[PDB]
Amino acid sequence: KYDAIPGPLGPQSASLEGKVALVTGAGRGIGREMAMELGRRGCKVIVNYANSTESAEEVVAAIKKNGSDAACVKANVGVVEDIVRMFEEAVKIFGKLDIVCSNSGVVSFGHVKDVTPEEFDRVFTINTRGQFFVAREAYKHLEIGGRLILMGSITGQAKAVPKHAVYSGSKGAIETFARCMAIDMADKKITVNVVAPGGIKTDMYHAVCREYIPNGENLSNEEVDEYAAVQWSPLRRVGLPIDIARVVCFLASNDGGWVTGKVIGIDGGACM
Amino acid sequence: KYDAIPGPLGPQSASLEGKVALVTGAGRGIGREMAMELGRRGCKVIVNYANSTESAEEVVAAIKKNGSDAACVKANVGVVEDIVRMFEEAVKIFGKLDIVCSNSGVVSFGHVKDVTPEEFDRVFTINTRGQFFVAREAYKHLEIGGRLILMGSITGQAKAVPKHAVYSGSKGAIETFARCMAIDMADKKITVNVVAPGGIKTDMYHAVCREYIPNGENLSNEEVDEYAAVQWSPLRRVGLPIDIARVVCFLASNDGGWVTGKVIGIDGGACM
Amino acid sequence: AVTQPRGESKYDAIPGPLGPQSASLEGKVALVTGAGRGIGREMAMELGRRGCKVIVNYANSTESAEEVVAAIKKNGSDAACVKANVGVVEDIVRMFEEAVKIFGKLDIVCSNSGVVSFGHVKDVTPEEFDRVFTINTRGQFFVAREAYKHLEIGGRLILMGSITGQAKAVPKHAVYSGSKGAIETFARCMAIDMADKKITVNVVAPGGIKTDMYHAVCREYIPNGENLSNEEVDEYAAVQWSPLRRVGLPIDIARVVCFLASNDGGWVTGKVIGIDGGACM
Amino acid sequence: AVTQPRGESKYDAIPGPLGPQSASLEGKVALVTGAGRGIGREMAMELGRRGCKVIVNYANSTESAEEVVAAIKKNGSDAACVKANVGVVEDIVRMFEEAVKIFGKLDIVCSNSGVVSFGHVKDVTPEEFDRVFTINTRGQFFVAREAYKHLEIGGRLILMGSITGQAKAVPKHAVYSGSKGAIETFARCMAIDMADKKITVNVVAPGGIKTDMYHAVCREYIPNGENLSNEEVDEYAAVQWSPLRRVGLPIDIARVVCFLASNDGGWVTGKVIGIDGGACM
Ligand SMILES: NC(=O)C1=CN([C@@H]2O[C@H](COP(=O)(O)OP(=O)(O)OC[C@H]3O[C@@H](n4cnc5c(N)ncnc54)[C@H](OP(=O)(O)O)[C@@H]3O)[C@@H](O)[C@H]2O)C=CC1
Ligand SMILES: NC(=O)C1=CN([C@@H]2O[C@H](COP(=O)(O)OP(=O)(O)OC[C@H]3O[C@@H](n4cnc5c(N)ncnc54)[C@H](OP(=O)(O)O)[C@@H]3O)[C@@H](O)[C@H]2O)C=CC1
Ligand SMILES: NC(=O)C1=CN([C@@H]2O[C@H](COP(=O)(O)OP(=O)(O)OC[C@H]3O[C@@H](n4cnc5c(N)ncnc54)[C@H](OP(=O)(O)O)[C@@H]3O)[C@@H](O)[C@H]2O)C=CC1
Ligand SMILES: NC(=O)C1=CN([C@@H]2O[C@H](COP(=O)(O)OP(=O)(O)OC[C@H]3O[C@@H](n4cnc5c(N)ncnc54)[C@H](OP(=O)(O)O)[C@@H]3O)[C@@H](O)[C@H]2O)C=CC1
Ligand SMILES: O=C1CCc2cccc3c2N1CC3
Ligand SMILES: O=C1CCc2cccc3c2N1CC3
Ligand SMILES: O=C1CCc2cccc3c2N1CC3
Ligand SMILES: O=C1CCc2cccc3c2N1CC3
Repeated sequence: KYDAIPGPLGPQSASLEGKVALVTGAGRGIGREMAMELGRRGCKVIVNYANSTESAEEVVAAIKKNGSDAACVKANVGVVEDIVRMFEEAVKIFGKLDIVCSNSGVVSFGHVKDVTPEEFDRVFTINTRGQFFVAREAYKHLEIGGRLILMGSITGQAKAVPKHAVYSGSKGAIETFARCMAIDMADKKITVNVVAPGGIKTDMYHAVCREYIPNGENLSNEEVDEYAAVQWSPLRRVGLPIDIARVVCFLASNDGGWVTGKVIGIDGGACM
Repeated sequence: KYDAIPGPLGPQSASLEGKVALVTGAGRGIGREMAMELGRRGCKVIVNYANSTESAEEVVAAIKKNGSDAACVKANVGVVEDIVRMFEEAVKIFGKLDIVCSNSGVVSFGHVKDVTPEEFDRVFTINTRGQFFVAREAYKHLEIGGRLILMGSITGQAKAVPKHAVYSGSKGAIETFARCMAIDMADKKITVNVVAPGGIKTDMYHAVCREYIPNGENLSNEEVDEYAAVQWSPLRRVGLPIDIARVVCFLASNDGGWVTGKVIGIDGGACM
Repeated sequence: AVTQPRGESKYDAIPGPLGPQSASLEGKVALVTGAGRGIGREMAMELGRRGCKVIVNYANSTESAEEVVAAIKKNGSDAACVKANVGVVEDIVRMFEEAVKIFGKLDIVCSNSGVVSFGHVKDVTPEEFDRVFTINTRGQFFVAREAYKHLEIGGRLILMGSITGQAKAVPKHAVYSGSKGAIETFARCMAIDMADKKITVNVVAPGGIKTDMYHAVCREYIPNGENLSNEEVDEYAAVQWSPLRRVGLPIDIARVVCFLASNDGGWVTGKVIGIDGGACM
Repeated sequence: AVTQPRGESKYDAIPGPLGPQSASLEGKVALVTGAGRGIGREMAMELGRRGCKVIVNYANSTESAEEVVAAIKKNGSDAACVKANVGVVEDIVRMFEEAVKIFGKLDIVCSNSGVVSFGHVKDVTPEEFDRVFTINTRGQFFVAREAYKHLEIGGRLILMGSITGQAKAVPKHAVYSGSKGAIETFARCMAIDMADKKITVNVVAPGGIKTDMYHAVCREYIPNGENLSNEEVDEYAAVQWSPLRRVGLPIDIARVVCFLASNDGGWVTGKVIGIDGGACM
């Protein structure tokens, strides 16, 4: 019985046709591209957002235009009650849930000496606690054989980024969550993995990329990209949202069936 | 220029149509399935073998039957001259090389006190040195934007397998090779990664699976599979060659473009 | 080509003494959180035996904390206890202010206080998640913050992680494991910032260690271990979790902490030190 | 429910002495490969200072080896040099037999000998690969094998790795890095086997350390570093590779080796200990 092949042989194993995915914080940035790409691959997508209402509506319309159904659901991951409600709403929209991408997140910088309890809590509540409860509700609502992909960062393991303990720590915790949740969620045949991107061009990158660059405060946007391209990748280019979306789709497919409890680094070979 | 999208948006990014791949030790086991699956996804495949002539010929025929071209080439990876010859022959057969899967390998068990220089050398010459020179020749012959996938094992990082220092060490070195080669080979835009499978049902698994099981010398083949399924995976099943082939195809496609210098564990969440 | 042969420069200066004196903690002052019992208690005891004056922090175990202080004094060192709950930042701030007043300085800070929890991810409540993270992660973070502010230049900060931070086979453990996993990242990041005061920051990651905590939940780490006797539990821990065939003890951890706290640990910073007798979990 | 409260059992026995004596190496015998110079020389020197009688192995540096032996004796401990090339298994076997004849027993073995190499993967020849792997990997493996056979019950085996085993940004370094990365796996796997004689097996992973090797190739780790003066190279190493802002020294590694070799390292086995001042390479 253990000789049975799981899923189809050939390219069909990469297909996401007919699947239903939910992506947190899909109104913009990496989450937006995850939504777009899952859609291009045949998924109906639930676009979650907390603040970016108009942007979320635009993503939903873009997904439909590409040939897949989509809908948006407002929910703040810092509020568990919101997460619970979002999932209940989500399953009524398309009738089921096959894939959940926990992507929502915020960044923070500051020397450990200057960190306040309020800032620590702000970051942990969204990045760690928020992902945990999105994971909890995903387990309850996911189809047998489903998928849960959490959002980490190269910072979980990075050794040279100063004034970054809070954000880095909020992300490192996700790697442990993946290993432990992969055990529990396997009782519904759900795989649990964490993607760990390097710097990726989004609103977050624009806001804080210079903080990762010694003496980079006065660099132009052009110099910033040149630095990210040369310093963080032997491939000599900047990371883009699609670079992450592609890996998420692999994990979400039958091709990622034997990949569970893992951290997948997607940083172009960066050393940080 | 840093805003340019690398490759196609959508499912086409997972396509291997028109690519040419070379797989070492493709006459049987994991290498055979890699060759078969790469062929199913559109690759013309060079089926390398060292001893399994008839099996290699069967794989080539099956690939052609499935709709793709293939050819087998003999080469013992323990002889660098053989590796050099194989790559020269490969490019003559198909004109180019896009993907190289360094798969060939041998297993070994023995308490450290009993390991002989001959056994150590036998294992390292094939598993470590062999992979290193297959990688060197791959770099020389690969198309710009090519792919190199090396074969590691859960043993590179495993913490409870006794009498296994030689084999485990030969595989652990591969993880470092992936990180270092990713830097060098990036000058030709080639990504370099290592897949690390847990136990997979093959001839190798049949020969030594019991060695990974305390007091498993007398277990029936049925009990061995049951042990592997329950002990090594929360998903409760045994790993199969297709589980690995699928991940190799992902890495070999445009979807794996930003994944370089990484170790991808494919063990169903095993703890060993 | 730069042909000049190697030369002794300013970077050739030896940090600290050569020989066994490099392992000495004589004259140092250490603060250990949750030192009234368990691993924290042994850290305090051993640090005391090696010459440190110790600040024994406790949150509830008042009597045990007084016992530890008395034992350290009896052994030949000075000690004092300070009550503070790490789930309250104001308590941590006050603890450190009182601490430096006691002996005049702080050389070593061992962030040890913690709580354990088990539960399938599906059953975890926000209150339980918060209970664990507030003590194990947030608590250690602010103990670290205050430690940085009060520590002598060249000081030492040792955080308490666990084998669970990296463990792959413990079911129903994501909350506790995640709270400890975050500590490994903190060690790497804090080692950078705190180096501006020449302070090293590392995290010790113990496997199972015989304490009140181990007593309470060791069976949770053992498949079908609910009905195992205390003796059977120890035998299991000894054989299953260590090729060395014995159970981990508080002294096993305290010894490594003393190494990191000494001059011998000067070049070890931003690291995770596993102390589990070679366990695979 | 098992209601019997925690009590002492056979597994509660304290391994070794409580207090500072646990760090003592007094009366121990240690063997260090490649101890005529560099890191190996300092391991031998420091081990000697802490009370060990030392077997100083060398392959070529005869005079240097003799100087180390004389210095250890002058410092108060006995020592003797033994010539053996780790690329020849027969030499290794002979070296261990001679070592036990000299001092009667062997408590600690430090596998330190190594060579470095640089080259883009495209240019690496089988001879170069074999040259590096025969000494750094195969050599260390057979030194470990013989060490297991001759070491005292409760002994110590410390292998020499490098930050390169895990490094992510050093170009043209696959061969050397790989030869060192294999050592980390060896530590995990040998810790299991060797535990049958209560021997702990660990690997130390240094960052750049000022020695003849560092002097020879440090510029290779520095982009556009070919024309930097010796002073400039040290300044770069100090600032780029450590938040602590100084260069790593042989004594930095020797101290950690002494800790691992002592009773304090008793519960530390199958581990990789990074000693690089918090470097990111
Ligand atoms: N960009 C980079 O370089 C990297 C990013 N990451 C991680 O990837 C994820 C996305 O990053 P990126 O796209 O750059 O981020 P942006 O800052 O561009 O936006 C991120 C998303 O997080 C959402 N979000 C924030 N708070 C909440 C909340 N309370 N509830 C629900 N959703 C929320 C935002 O939605 P809204 O508009 O509605 O507020 C937005 O959709 C994050 O978790 C980030 O930490 C990891 C590595 C690198
Ligand atoms: N099965 C498992 O559980 C796991 C396997 N792996 C690794 O995956 C790879 C394949 O494993 P698996 O299929 O199980 O192995 P098998 O033993 O079934 O077959 C292995 C392959 O290695 C080839 N090979 C052996 N020696 C040479 C040589 N000198 N030159 C060229 N090719 C050679 C063999 O070809 P030929 O017949 O022609 O000699 C064969 O094709 C190996 O590297 C293995 O270590 C890693 C983790 C787990
Ligand atoms: N035992 C084991 O096997 C392992 C333990 N660890 C970690 O080591 C540390 C100590 O474990 P162990 O000694 O076994 O634990 P115990 O349960 O025996 O007691 C731990 C200590 O934590 C203290 N503490 C708890 N909450 C607080 C608080 N809010 N404020 C201040 N102090 C507090 C307790 O003091 P009080 O009585 O005053 O409340 C007690 O002194 C923990 O962080 C634990 O997670 C890691 C790996 C293994
Ligand atoms: N210096 C650094 O920055 C770092 C060094 N390391 C590792 O630490 C170890 C020592 O480095 P370092 O002291 O700088 O090296 P050096 O080049 O200064 O000398 C190293 C030692 O290796 C010995 N050796 C070389 N070949 C053999 C052989 N075939 N048989 C026996 N002994 C041999 C040499 O002895 P002889 O003179 O007799 O030939 C010498 O004693 C090496 O394994 C190295 O890879 C790791 C990280 C960093
Ligand atoms: O999480 C990371 C990791 C690395 C990195 C480099 C540049 C800019 C940004 C990042 N982020 C968020 C924004
Ligand atoms: O390399 C590994 C890892 C794990 C494992 C489990 C069972 C059988 C076999 C393995 N192998 C080879 C054969
Ligand atoms: O944190 C850990 C890791 C391993 C372990 C094994 C047994 C008992 C206990 C543990 N703990 C806490 C109590
Ligand atoms: O092995 C390593 C790692 C790092 C490093 C930095 C500088 C100089 C040298 C090293 N070596 C050998 C010589």
